[PDB]
Amino acid sequence: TNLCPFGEVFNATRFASVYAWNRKRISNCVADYSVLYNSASFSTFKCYGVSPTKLNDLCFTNVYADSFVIRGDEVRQIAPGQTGKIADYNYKLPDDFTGCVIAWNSNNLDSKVGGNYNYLYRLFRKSNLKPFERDISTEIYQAGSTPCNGVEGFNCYFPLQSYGFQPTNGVGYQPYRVVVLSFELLHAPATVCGPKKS
Amino acid sequence: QVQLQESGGGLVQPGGSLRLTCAPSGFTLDYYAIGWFRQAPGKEREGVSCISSNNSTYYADSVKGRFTISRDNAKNTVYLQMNSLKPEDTAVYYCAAEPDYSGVYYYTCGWTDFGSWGQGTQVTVSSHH
Ligand SMILES: *[C@@H]1O[C@H](CO[C@@H]2O[C@@H](C)[C@@H](O)[C@@H](O)[C@@H]2O)[C@@H](O[C@@H]2O[C@H](CO)[C@@H](O)[C@H](O)[C@H]2NC(C)=O)[C@H](O)[C@H]1NC(C)=O
Ligand SMILES: *[C@@H]1O[C@H](CO)[C@@H](O)[C@H](O)[C@H]1NC(C)=O
Repeated sequence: TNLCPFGEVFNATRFASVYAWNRKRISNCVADYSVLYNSASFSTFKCYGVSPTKLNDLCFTNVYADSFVIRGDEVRQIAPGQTGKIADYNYKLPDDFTGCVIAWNSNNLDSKVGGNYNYLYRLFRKSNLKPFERDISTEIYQAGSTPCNGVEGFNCYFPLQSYGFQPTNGVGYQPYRVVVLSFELLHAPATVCGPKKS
Repeated sequence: QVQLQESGGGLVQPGGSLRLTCAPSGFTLDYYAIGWFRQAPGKEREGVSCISSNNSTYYADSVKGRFTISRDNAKNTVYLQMNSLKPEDTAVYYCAAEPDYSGVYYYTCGWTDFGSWGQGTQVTVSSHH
């Protein structure tokens, strides 16, 4: 009888930076996808390995809701087999991804006149992220032969950068709130079912 | 990024039909998803119709009964048949492409789903010509 708490994910006041993306496990609830259907603000709403129409007629062991904020032209990196600074260093989906990606423009919430410097992304990393891996380290990146010893300098760079979202940016550079729903079928029983399989 | 060229635009009477064509250059549309977008004068860019690499489709509500998107990977071409054209359909129509190695299934289709864009072709539906 319990409904899945999609509202507290999609309609949260504050969203995580992509490098420190937020994950909420959704279990033991009825997945009413109608609220997701009827939100006419979604620029992106697509699924992989499953049709978004058949979500109310399916059951899963767990549904993982990952959320973060990136630029508009970076939303496409939140997809199987994609590359770029966000997919390589911040949030990586697997090539076998089963789930849905939802993104909507959030210029009205996450932009500030003079810049909102609270949203960050990782720019440097010695290796790409594994799927669903998170790196929240703040260690100086050694871009040259000389070791850094934690001191920023020549070929020694801080790994995070700030978006600095302003409302006057073009839509490509404007902030977009992203929610990735992952569909897991590992250890029975299934706990998240649509109202049509319930 | 990839090179995209549109064709099939023009001026047509209301109720008439057009067939937009998106031709890739320098690659094949096999792994790619293709979408059609339009921007009317004095308005924002809107998604019209999209097709996945698995041939699943998206249609905006305003074109649902009138437009049909199709894929021909052998001829390396995506078509947008546009029947029963109305004056509100007057806009510049853009083709868009995005790698889609797995099969994507759309509920909506927006500009945030594509990285490559065409130059566009003009579609004008007026009886006043
Ligand atoms: C996220 O919130 C929107 C908007 O909710 C409205 O604004 C809030 C600040 C608060 O005042 C709410 O009580 C308001 O309803 C939800 O969109 C609404 O959804 C309902 C039911 O689907 C619909 O009847 C309303 O018309 C919608 N209103 C708008 C402005 O879109 C949305 O459902 C919420 N998302 C989730 C996942 O819960
Ligand atoms: C898409 O359609 C073409 C032509 O009908 C067909 O050859 C191909 O197998 C289809 N692909 C899928 C994934 O259904």
